[PDB]
Amino acid sequence: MQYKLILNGKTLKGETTTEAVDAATAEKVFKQYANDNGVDGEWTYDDATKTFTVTE
Repeated sequence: MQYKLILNGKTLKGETTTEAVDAATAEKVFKQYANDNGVDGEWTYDDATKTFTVTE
């Protein structure tokens, strides 16, 4: 399934998507991606829209 991440970091902004077997797996992908790009923020996830957000 496609999952989406909305980025609202201090300097990293925009959107990315990933193909994952479940939301827990997508969460791990996105949190690793955010960490690796220096984003340390607050997270939401909406299971109806398959969308994660991270905000600094």
